[PDB]
Formats: sequence, structure tokens, C-alpha cells
Amino acid sequence: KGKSALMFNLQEPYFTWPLIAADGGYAFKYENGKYDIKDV
Amino acid sequence: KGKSALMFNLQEPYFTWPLIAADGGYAFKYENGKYDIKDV
Amino acid sequence: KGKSALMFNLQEPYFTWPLIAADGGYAFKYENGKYDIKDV
Amino acid sequence: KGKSALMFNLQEPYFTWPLIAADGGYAFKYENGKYDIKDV
Amino acid sequence: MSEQNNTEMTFQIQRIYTKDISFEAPNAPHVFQKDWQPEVKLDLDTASSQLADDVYEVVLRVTVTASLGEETAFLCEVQQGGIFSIAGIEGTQMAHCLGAYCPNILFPYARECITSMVSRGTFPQLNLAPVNFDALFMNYLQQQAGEGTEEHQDA
Amino acid sequence: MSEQNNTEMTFQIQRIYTKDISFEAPNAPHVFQKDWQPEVKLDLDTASSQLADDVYEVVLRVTVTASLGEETAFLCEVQQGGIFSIAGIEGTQMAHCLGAYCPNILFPYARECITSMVSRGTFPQLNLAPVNFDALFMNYLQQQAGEGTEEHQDA
Amino acid sequence: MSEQNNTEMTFQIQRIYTKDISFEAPNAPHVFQKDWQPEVKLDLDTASSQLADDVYEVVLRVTVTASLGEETAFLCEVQQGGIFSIAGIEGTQMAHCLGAYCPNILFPYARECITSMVSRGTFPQLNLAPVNFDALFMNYLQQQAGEGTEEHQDA
Amino acid sequence: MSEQNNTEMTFQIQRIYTKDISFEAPNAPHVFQKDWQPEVKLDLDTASSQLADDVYEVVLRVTVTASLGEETAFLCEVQQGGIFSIAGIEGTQMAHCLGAYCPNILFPYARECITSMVSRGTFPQLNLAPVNFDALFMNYLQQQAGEGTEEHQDA
Repeated sequence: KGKSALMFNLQEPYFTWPLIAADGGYAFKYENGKYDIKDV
Repeated sequence: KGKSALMFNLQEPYFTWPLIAADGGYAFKYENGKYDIKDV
Repeated sequence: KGKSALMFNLQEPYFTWPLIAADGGYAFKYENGKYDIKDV
Repeated sequence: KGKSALMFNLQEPYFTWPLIAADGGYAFKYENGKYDIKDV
Repeated sequence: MSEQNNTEMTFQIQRIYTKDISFEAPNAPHVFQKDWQPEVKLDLDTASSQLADDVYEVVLRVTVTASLGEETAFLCEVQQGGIFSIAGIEGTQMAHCLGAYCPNILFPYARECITSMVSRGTFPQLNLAPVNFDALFMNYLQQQAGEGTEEHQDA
Repeated sequence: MSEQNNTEMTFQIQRIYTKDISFEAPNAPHVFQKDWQPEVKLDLDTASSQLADDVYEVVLRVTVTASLGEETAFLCEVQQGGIFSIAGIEGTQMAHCLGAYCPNILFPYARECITSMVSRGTFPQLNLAPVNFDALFMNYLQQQAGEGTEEHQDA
Repeated sequence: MSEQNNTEMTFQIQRIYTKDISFEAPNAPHVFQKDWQPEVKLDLDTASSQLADDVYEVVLRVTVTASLGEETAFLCEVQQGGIFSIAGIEGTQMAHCLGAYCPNILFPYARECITSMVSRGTFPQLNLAPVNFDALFMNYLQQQAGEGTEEHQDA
Repeated sequence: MSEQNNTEMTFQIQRIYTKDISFEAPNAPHVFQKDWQPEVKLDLDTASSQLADDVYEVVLRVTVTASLGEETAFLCEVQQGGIFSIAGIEGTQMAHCLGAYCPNILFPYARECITSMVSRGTFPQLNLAPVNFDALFMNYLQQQAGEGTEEHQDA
């Protein structure tokens, strides 16, 4: 029933929500590059 | 080329220096083994 | 319009969402100026 | 004795840095005005 | 009172980003003596492109126009593309997902990128009030749909 | 179901906005010394507040942590607050909505706010996957049924 | 640390990045009770640190206070850090770089970041307008021009 | 703001804004699958337009053409226009301050506008190293014909 919710009222821990296991397959691990370090 | 002490007309550029540019570094690979939610 | 998937239509349950329209009142603060940079 | 160029402990940041206080002449109006939200 | 479609739906986000950005202020010097009363309105335009099987790029063009009559205030447009790996989507739930929800995932990014461009053009930027299409639709409908949301719980 | 008339139940958003934004990178100059292998945490939290009669506020606390082993790279906590003026609801179904559905409205805008903070700190985009707990909950209620019925065109 | 002001000098960027963000809107819902602009007022603050020999890290902190009538609207603050390689500069030369040049590099990024966070809480534009302190400096210590005879050029 | 010709050397910075912005990502998700460093072509160009006596807008075109392998990575351009109250100017000093110093002010703001669009396209931060091209040419002015008022003005 219903179409909405207000208030808070944590009466009972309904169900389980373990979220997303935020673990992937790496990224740019820096790697010693260069941009040419000196202006003037 | 032709101009006065006060102002000018933009007939052409003149003050144009070659900028330093980027070089072969590395800062790519923004995930690849993206974690799933569950099934839903 | 059409489809760019194996399944995609979006005509009947695809209603027009509001695109908003906020009126900017009338006349901006331009006369003396108190937000610009004058000092020199 | 001693290497490196000069270095500092932040001795007097410039000959003062003055700025403007606030201006723009903005307003809201929930009655079909701006920066508001007159209920979707 | 409940026609089961048994739609599974597996939604996974891959990557979000601006494909295209632009800011047009033709009257940019002239704005110093203009009128402050524009129709600041955002335009959600929906396109897509197949990258692979079950991998589809949704490109939502948001366009914020600002006009004072004959004098234009500014124009800004950000075509926010989003890679989404989806499968199992069916019934009304597919049209509710890639025809409202997935563009709404792209909506804040595009909206903020426009708010960026307007700030850069020294105009009164803001992140405009969220156009809650979902709330209106679920409120509207016609029929009570059915008694699908009827169950207590266990633990 | 001859009762085709709405009761005191209605879902209505009055305003979505960030009440707090916090990006911390105390080891930001120190990160260059460390290798980029980020272990990402998501700490999910919410709060409610009564602004008026039937007028409530649900604030979403998303916390986004990037830890390089025992060395923090950055942190991103955004309180994406949303006013909802609703009534007529109770039981276990209200817990489903304020616990999942109402912060889900706020979650695209929270995600974006963080993602932009991350990229402004010159770090790579982080796309937080949305958890479709709503569908998981409906599987228990009645599996899935999506009978669409158009009538209310536009307003 | 030399004090004479007559050396070749040298500058270089290693990295620009946001270290800290704050947008704290305590009376964020009360913006719906307050029908008028918040008084949004700037603050500049100078925080820096040394990473290594000739390798500094200058943090530009712009703090922002805003208030609706007799009440606070929001309170924002950004810390745009930047690793700058400085050598040769001394006394007035170095006070000119760390106190005008390095700020004016980080300053567009601090501006764009604040004015974004402000608008995320559905508030209007406030980006800090740029000041040519260098133009004041050249007259303050009297640099003059290349005294001789002017050219016309003909083309 | 308010400046008349009845004055000696003057330099006020009235207003800095973006007139034109563009960002394009043609092979945008293809480039995600192509993990290398985008080689960017930075094209320097300048413009001017008189707004009043001793008042003009100098526009800085910073064009960016990024490529990966044998294909395009992304395109970008920002025409950062800025209003400057200039006077007490003549010869190679006038030409230099117009063609070098005025774009040098606009350059942190042009650079940042691009840096943001690159990070919004979820590509690596593009910050052009701050090269004082003004000071480089500045030495050549007082070693040629240019700037009137005869030398030997000293004891």
C-alpha cells in the first residue's frame, strides 16, 4: 500500500541491503611519464 | 602591421608563441572490471 | 524517435516532462556597479 | 654550507589583497519568479 | 488485478561523461546594458546509439535557453552521454528505465556542466529545480493498477 | 476495483538541493608517493526532519572513501537533501519507501556531486552503481507486474 | 633566503588539484521560507606548505559566508592546492609570485568550484571577479617603458 | 566601470567571461577502451573589439585538438573575452601589453575552462604550464625602435 513515505521511525530492520562491493580492475597506476618540467 | 600609439584594427595577429604542449605520460584506464550490483 | 536497441519504442508511456520556465524579474544591477573590479 | 635556492615561511603575502564585499541585485519570488520551486 | 510480466531487469552503470559542451553568448560585451528577465528553461532531448550487444550509450542533450524578448541573454547546451549495460528490461519498466531514469542519471551532470558554462559567461547561474517526471506519472495514471505492493514482511 | 479515486496518499517533491558537500584529501600531495590502487568504500546513511505539517525532509548522507591500503587518497561526503510533502502512508511499506525509494530520488544528484568533486581533485571518475533494492523488494511482494495505463496526458 | 631582487628566477607547475571542499547550508530548507537573495560575501586565506627543496605546495583557500535576512543561508569554502616549483625568486620577487601569480592560477578553479557548490544548494551566481595586482605592482615599484622613439609600421 | 581619457597610465580589469565554449568527444567510449595519453595540439590566437574610448574587449582563443593513436580523442576551444580599461600606452609597449599581457590574464581562465570540460569528459586534467611569454619578449622591446619619449632621462 501507499505511494510515498515521510517521518523516519526505524521500527524494524526489514530485509537485507549489503550495498555494492566496490572492487574493480585497477586504473592508471601513475606510470613514470613526463610533461617536460620547466617554464622559463 | 600598421598601427598607432592609441588602439589598432585586427588586420592580423603577431604576438603568437608556440605553447609547451603535452608529452607521452599516462593517466588513462578509468576502471575495466566494473563491479556488479547483484542481479536486480 | 525509432530505436537504437534490440527493443526501444517510447511513445505511449513516454509523456512530456516539464522543461521549467523561471522569470528573471526585471532590470539587472547596471548603473554604478558594485560587483566589478575598480581600484587602480 | 646549505643547498637549495631560497625558500620561505610565508613572509607577508603580497602588498595586501583587497576584494569586493557582495552585489548582484538578485531575488526569488515563489510566485512564478526565479531560484525557487513553486511545486512540480 | 495483477498481470505478471516477470520482468527481471539487470541495470549496471559503466561510465558517465560529457560528449558535447557549448556556450553561446553572441551579445557577450553588449550584456552590460541588457534587461534581467529571461525565460531560463532546460530542454531534455533523448538520443541513443548501439555500441555493442546489451551495451547502449544514452546521450541526453540538455539545453538551457535564456531570452529577454528580441535581446538574447545566453544559450548553453551539454549532451551528457552515459554508457549503461542493461538486459532483462521489459514491459513498462524498460520505458520507465531508459526513458526517464537513465536520462535522470545524466540530468545532474549535464545541469551542473551548464551551470558551469553560465558562471563562466558571468550570468546568474544555478542548478535549476529538478523536473520530477516520475512523481507526476505515478500520481497521474488512470486505474489503481492493482494490489502488487500488498505484503507485510518476515525478517 | 470500482474505487478509482485517490486517497490521502500522494508522492510530492517540494525541493531537491545539497545541504552539505565535503571533499577531503589531507594526503592529496602525498598520494603521488603512493601507488594508485584504490579500495573504494560506500557508507550509506539518511536522516529525516519536519519542516511543517505533512512537509518533511529526507537528507541522504553518501560517503565515498578511496583508500590505498592503509593510506587515504580522498574522501567525499555529500548530504543531498530533498523536501517531500506527502501523507496517508504507514506499515512496512513506508519503511521501504523512506529507506530506499525517497533517497533513490536524491541518489543521481548525490552521485554526481561527489563524481565532480573527485575529478576536480584531478582523480578519475567514480560511478557508484545504483542498488535496485526496490525490484528485490517487489519480487517478495508479487514478483513483478507492469500494466501501464495512459490517461492523464500533461499538466 | 636572499633579499636584493636581481636573479634569473624559474617557475613550473607539477600538479593543480582541489584538496578540500565545503558547502554547508544549515538553514538550506529555510530558503523556501526566505523570499530574497542571500548576502554572499567572500574571504581569501593563504595556506602553504613545503613538500621538498624548491618544491612548494600553495593552497588557495577561498571561504564564503551567506545569510538570508537575520539568519545564515549557507557557508562555503574551497581549498585549491597546487604544487609549484619556485627558485631564483627572492624578497619582493617571491612575495609577488606566491602572493599574486600562484593565487591567480588556482583562483579560476576555486571560483568555479564554489559557484558550483553554491548552485547545487539551488542558490544563484557568485564567482569572485579577477584583479590585476601585477598592473598595480609595475607602477608601485615604477618600471616605466623603453624610453627612445616610437615605430608606426606600414602594412 | 567609469574611466575617462583625462588620466595618465591606467589598467583596470572590468569583467572576464567566456563568449564561446566548445567541447566535442567523437570516439568518446572508443577512447575509454583506448588507454594511452591524448597528445593535445594547443593553438594560440587573440582578438580585440573597441567598446569605448580607452575601453576594449581582448578575446583569447585557446584551441585544443587531442588525438590518440591515428584517431581523434576529443576537440575543445574557449574564446575567453575580457574587458580592460587601458591608457598611457604607446609603441611596442601598447602592442606588447595588448598581444601578450592581456591574453596572459585571460589564460588561467581559458586553461581552467578547458581543464574542467576535460575532467567532465572524464579525461586527464589538462593544465598548460604557466610560461611568461610576456617577460620573454619584454627584453626585446627596449632593444629596438618602439615606445617614444627620448632616453637619457636620468642624473
